[PDB]
Amino acid sequence: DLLCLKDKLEMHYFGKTFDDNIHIQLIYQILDIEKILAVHVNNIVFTLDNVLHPWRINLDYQTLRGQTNKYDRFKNYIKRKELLYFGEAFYHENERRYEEDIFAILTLLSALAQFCFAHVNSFWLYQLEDQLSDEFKETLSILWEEVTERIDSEFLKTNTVNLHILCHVFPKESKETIVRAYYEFLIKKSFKNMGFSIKKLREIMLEQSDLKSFKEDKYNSVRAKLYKLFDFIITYYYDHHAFEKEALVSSLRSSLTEENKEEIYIKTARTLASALGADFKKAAADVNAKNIRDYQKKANDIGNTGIGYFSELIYMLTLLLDGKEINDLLTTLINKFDNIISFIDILKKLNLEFKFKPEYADFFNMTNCRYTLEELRVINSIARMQKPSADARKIMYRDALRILGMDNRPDEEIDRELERTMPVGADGKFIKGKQGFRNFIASNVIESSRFHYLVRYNNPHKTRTLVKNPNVVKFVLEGIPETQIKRYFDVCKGQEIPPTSDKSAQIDVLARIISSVDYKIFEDVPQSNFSDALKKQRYQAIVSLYLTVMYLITKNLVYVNSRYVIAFHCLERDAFLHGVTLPKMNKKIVYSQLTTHLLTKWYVLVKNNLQNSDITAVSSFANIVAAISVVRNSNEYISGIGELHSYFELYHYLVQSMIAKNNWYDTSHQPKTAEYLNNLKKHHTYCKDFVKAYCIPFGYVVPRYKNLTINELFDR
Repeated sequence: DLLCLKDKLEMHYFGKTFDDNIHIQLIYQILDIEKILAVHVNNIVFTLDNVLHPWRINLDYQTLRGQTNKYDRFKNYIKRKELLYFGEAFYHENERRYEEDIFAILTLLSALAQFCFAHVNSFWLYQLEDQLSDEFKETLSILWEEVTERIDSEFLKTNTVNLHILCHVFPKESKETIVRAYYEFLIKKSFKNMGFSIKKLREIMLEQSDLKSFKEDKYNSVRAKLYKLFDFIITYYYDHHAFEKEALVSSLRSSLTEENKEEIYIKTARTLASALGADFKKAAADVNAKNIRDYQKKANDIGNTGIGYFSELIYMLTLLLDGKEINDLLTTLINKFDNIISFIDILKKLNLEFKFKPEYADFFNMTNCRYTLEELRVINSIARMQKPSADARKIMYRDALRILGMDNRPDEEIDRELERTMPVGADGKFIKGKQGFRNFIASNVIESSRFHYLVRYNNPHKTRTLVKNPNVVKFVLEGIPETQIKRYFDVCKGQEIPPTSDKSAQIDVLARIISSVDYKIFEDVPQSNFSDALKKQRYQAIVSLYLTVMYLITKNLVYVNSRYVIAFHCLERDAFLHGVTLPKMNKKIVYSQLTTHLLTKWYVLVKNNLQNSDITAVSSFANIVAAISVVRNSNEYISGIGELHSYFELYHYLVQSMIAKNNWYDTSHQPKTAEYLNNLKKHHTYCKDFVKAYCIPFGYVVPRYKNLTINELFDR
């Protein structure tokens, strides 16, 4: 390869040099898995560090139990009431988890964080069956036991139409079998692990008049429930014989050209049509409007087996995240494992070595990877509602009042305003006919995903400062497409301004309206006359727009920070293979040693830039990327930014301002940083030379440097 790291990686993963081009892709898939795990673990750790204002793995809970002074610091931390924001990770059925389970979850999180950012061995994740000690498997087992009882209870729904037909098709069979194979088909892909193309085979059978009588226009009413059911019968048919299917495998594997395969595919299909065409017709003739409605009325006319230890860790991680990041994580993992399966199959078919080193052998094999892939597919398909609990809603009300104005003042005044705004009366009841605000809050901010995101990632004390700089708000609104902006302007217009069709005028008016929003306006909302409905619609639009504007900024800054976290993780990984270590100087870590070691047009640029770097600046950059200090310290620097066009500029301006005020720069080694600081001061926007300088430890790969140092190439 160009990086000349093929040999090192193959020695590190297989044992010898390989003269082909199939193994490098496999090890790249492995590295991708590690990278995404590192990103998400970093995000989770920051979330925990932010929600609660404040770990040796080998500390069994019994050993730490005897210690007095050390243990008391953990008792009050676990006692904090803000742990309810994380839904089911710490609280179960309005009751706190036992101490030894929270200890297990926290210690596992710390161990994974230590493993990814690279005491634990380098092979911790790939062999957990022998390293995870006692009382730490029990926590994961209990978590999965809960979720598997829940999923077994709730599975028998949402498809109680075809299942009744499937049971009716096979009367001489146990009820488990009908449910089993049906469940084995759509949740976890048991259709994938065959060499045939049933979807292609379905079309070939449709070319025959035996079962093509269903191509009517009226058949368009039901499509998904039709094609899916034939696939179920076909895959059972191949499994039912296991000899004709085996013979078909041999016949297909012995084919000479594609013409023979097409003839074989045609010949196989025509046998199927004359075999069970009557069964297909009878199954397909039982579906209509009447049967679907009747079957749905009677939806009440086991699945727990246990999962691997690698996947239980994934579920524990899932317990501390939200829907979008859950989908991203699981999608990446599933794609990577599918690629690994395909590459192993290709390698085996070419008569080449496929065994790993003994350390990776117990995990990275065909059967284990297939099992992990199907279990990850199962983990993905759990319907999650993320409802805001029932006892956590008080804290959520307090924070919601904190965001819509009324920030940074003691809780006594909050209690006063809570009592005066929403009445209680006597005996802790609710005054009937005098509660129009509580329902509005509970329906628009308490039950909103953006509110949960802001609470988890931002301090509700100082969140209002994001929407006080006009340029930031204007850029954020400019991001939104035109139709939504027009709709919001139409709804949130008011009565004192004329209609306008220009995008810029709409952005200006919406920015003005968003600038001054407070809970005092919401103190007279209609309770339980189209004027009331219009006012309610306007208020809903305002409260949605406000939270959207904050949430977009927070999410995008987190995205950029993760993009840099990946680069540090890769640098740390590649520093080990080359045999070069990163030294220290005055307690400061020199991250520029790898690029200097590999160096000793692009050459001229890198050589010139290597003399234009401060070690203190690079170390502070590493700290900022690690702790996500941009999101935490965005309430002291966002009030002085001039003009924006992309989130890259905002991120780097914040970083440069933190470095400037915190005085994390050394003019003694070089007096040249002064010009960058002066430019930052007198233009109120980031200096491209400075970002080109402190991102120097990425010198050994040029495309990554270009992507992380040029604004136009960052998005593309």
